[PDB]
Amino acid sequence: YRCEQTNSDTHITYQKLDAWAKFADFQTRIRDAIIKRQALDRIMIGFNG
Amino acid sequence: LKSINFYGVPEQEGEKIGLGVSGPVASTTDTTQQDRETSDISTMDGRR
Amino acid sequence: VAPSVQQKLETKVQESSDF
Amino acid sequence: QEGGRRRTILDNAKRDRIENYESSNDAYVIEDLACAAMAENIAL
Amino acid sequence: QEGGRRRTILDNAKRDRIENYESSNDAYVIEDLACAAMAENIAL
Repeated sequence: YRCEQTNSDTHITYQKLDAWAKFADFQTRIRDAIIKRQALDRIMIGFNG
Repeated sequence: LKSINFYGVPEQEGEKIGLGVSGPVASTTDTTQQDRETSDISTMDGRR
Repeated sequence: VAPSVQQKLETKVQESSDF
Repeated sequence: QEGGRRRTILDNAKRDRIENYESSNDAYVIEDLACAAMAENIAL
Repeated sequence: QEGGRRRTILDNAKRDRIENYESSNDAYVIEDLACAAMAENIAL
């Protein structure tokens, strides 16, 4: 079982990051969403891969 | 640039709302035989 | 002019990964 | 691969994009194929 | 946009270089248009 490297990469442009500055936790909220979406990626790669 | 104002608005885009009025206000009315007619005066103009 | 909206942030829940 | 949980917060100002490289080594295994059956191409 | 001002110092060793990326969000505005009048293209 080659523990191959899966490349997960996410970026948040400065325009979209300063456009939505009205929220005090925008980075935090998108971080949690990405964490959970990576869990779903683990499931979905395990089956659909 | 020292005279120019600076402000730390924490929003990328906004508007500036000024109230103003719609014109003359004071006007006597014949309250004995006429109602006191009331008219709104707030011309909220919005910049960007 | 605009009554321009007030916006609150809420996360649309992704599928639960309890599996 | 424990230790391959590689998190890098590359605040790539050069492209005005804060980034996150969540590299992860993984391997999907079935411990025993005795108790692993499958059906594929189920019409309905 | 204070708090939207980015002053990242990327020490780009790849080019033997120090990079200072200072982004700033600005909005040039006139507080009162009544007290603001110009003249463009003054042929002297």
